[PDB]
Amino acid sequence: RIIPRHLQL
Amino acid sequence: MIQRTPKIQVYSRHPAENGKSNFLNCYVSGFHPSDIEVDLLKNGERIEKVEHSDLSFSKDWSFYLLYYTEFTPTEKDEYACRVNHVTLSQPKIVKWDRDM
Amino acid sequence: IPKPTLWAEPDSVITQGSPVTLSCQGSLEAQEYRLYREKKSASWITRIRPELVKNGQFRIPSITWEHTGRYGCQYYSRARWSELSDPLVLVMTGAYPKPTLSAQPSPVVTSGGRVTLQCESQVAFGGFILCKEEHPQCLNSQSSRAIFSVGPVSPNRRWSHRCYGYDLNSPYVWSSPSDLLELLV
Amino acid sequence: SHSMRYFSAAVSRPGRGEPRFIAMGYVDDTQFVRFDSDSASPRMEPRAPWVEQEGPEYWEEETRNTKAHAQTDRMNLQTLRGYYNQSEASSHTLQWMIGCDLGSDGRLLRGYEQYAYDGKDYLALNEDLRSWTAADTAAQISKRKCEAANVAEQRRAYLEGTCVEWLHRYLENGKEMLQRADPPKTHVTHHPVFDYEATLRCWALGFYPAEIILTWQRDGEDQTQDVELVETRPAGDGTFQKWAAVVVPSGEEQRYTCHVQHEGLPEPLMLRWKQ
Repeated sequence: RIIPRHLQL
Repeated sequence: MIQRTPKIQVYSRHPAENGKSNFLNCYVSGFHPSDIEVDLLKNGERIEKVEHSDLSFSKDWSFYLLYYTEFTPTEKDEYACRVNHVTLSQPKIVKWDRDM
Repeated sequence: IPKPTLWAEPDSVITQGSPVTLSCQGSLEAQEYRLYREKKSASWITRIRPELVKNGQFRIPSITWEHTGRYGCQYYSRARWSELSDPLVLVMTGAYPKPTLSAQPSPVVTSGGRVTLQCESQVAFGGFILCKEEHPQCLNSQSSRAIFSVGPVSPNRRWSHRCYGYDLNSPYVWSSPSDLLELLV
Repeated sequence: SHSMRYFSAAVSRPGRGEPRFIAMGYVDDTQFVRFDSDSASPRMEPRAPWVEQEGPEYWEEETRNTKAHAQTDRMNLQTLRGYYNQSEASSHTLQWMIGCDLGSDGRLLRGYEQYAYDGKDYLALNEDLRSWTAADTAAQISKRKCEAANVAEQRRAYLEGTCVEWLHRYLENGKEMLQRADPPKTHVTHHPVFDYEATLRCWALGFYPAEIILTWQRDGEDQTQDVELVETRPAGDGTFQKWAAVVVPSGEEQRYTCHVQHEGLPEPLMLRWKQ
C-alpha cells in the first residue's frame, strides 16, 4: 500500500 | 547536473549449450539520465523481438534495465548488446562470451 | 638474461577504434614470448594466431574496452625465462565527452607560484587524470570535478595540460581529452 | 529480513508534452506493482501473484493516489526548475523513494523518504523520521516548507504503520515466494591462456534473494585483492547470478577453492575445480 501523497517541494 | 555512464553484462539465463533453447540477457545499469537505447544483435543484425524489464533504479539513484530474448546458442552465431546514451561519445558494444 | 622492453605503437594511449601493437623486445635469441595482464587474463592474443605472437608482436586491429589494462611481458632464451618487462598501461581514450579544464583564478601565474587546475564534466566520473605536456606526466585524483594543485610555475618552460575522466568500472578507458590549457608567466 | 520500497521517476519532456511518470513497489527483490503515465490506461497494476488477489478498492486507491503523485511531481519539476533558474527546453529528472525495513522480529527497524534531482540527492527525511536534510540551498527552501507544514509526522506515521502493516500482509500472501530462499546452483570453470596460466571462474546461478558472498581462497586464504567480481545480475526468471574469477599459474588450480555463502545454504559450500 503506497503513501497517499508526494511532498510539495 | 550529473550524469552516469551505463555499465553492461551480456549473458545467458542458463549455461550455454548449442542447439538448446535459452535466453540472452543484456543487463544495463548505473546510468543517468534514463533516456537510453539498447539493442541485441545477432551477427551485427539488430533483433526487434525483445523484452525488457520495467525501468528501475538503485538507491544510488542510477537507473538499470534488463533486455532479453529467447535464443538458441550457436557455435557460429555471434551475439552482442549495443547501448547508446548521452554519456558516450559512441555506442558501447559488448560481445557475448558464454564464459562470462 | 636481459630484461625485455614492452612498448606500444603508435603509443600506449590510443583513441577508441584505432590500431595498436604491443611489442615485447627481448634478446635476439628469444624463442618464445609471454604477454601478461594483471587482475584479468589477457583473453585475446589467443586470437592473434601465432607466428606474430611467437615473434613478440601482439597487434590489436581496433582497440576496445576489452583490450585495456596493465601489461607485462617476458621471453624465453637459453633455457631461462627473462625477468618481467617494466609494465605498460594500455589506455583507450575518446569513450566519453571531453571534460572542461580551467585555471583558478586565472591561467596566468607569477613565477615560483602555484595555480589550482580544475577538471570538470557533466559526467560523474570516478576519477580524473591531469596530464602535463616531452612524454606526458600525469596525475589522477578521485563526482563532477577534480582539483589539481600544480607548481611551482617557472617561465623557463611551457606548462601545458589536458585532462580526462574515467569510470571506476574501467580505469583504462578515458574520455576524449579536454582542450589544451597553457599557463602564462 | 524484509523491506518494502516504492520508487518513482518524473521525467520532463519539453515539446514532447507532459512529464512521464513511472512508479513501482517492491518487497525485498520482488516487484509487485507498477504504474506508467504513458499507458493507454495509467494505473497501478499487479506484477506479483501474491497481490493480484487484492480487491478492486485496493487498485482504485493505489491508482488514484499514484496519479496524484504524478500531478504533484510534475508540479515539483517546474518548481525546482524555478529554484535552479533552468531553461524550459531542457529535460529534468525528479526521483522519489520511500520505504521501511523490518528486523528479524518483523518490527520497524528503519524508515526512509528521499528525493533526488537530476541525479543528485535533493531532500531527505532523516533516520529519526522527524527532521530533514537539504543537499543545497534550493533544497533548503523545500526543507523549510516541509517544516512549516509539519509533514514529517504524516510521513513517519505511514512508515511506522501502513508500511510495516501491509509489508506483513504481502509477506504472508506470498509466503512461498518471499520467505523462501533458493540456494545457488554452483560450479567452477577453467579458461586456459596458452600454457602459462588460466582463469578459474566460480558461478552461483538461480539463487534468491540476491545477497550472496563469493570469494576465492588459495591454500585457504582470500585472494580478494586479485579476484574479479561482477555485479550480481538478474537471470530474468526471478533468480540471480554472480561469478568470481582469479588468474592462476598453470598447475596451481587445486590450491584454489571457491567459498559461496547464501541464505539458502545449510552451510557455506566449498568448491574446487575438478580435473
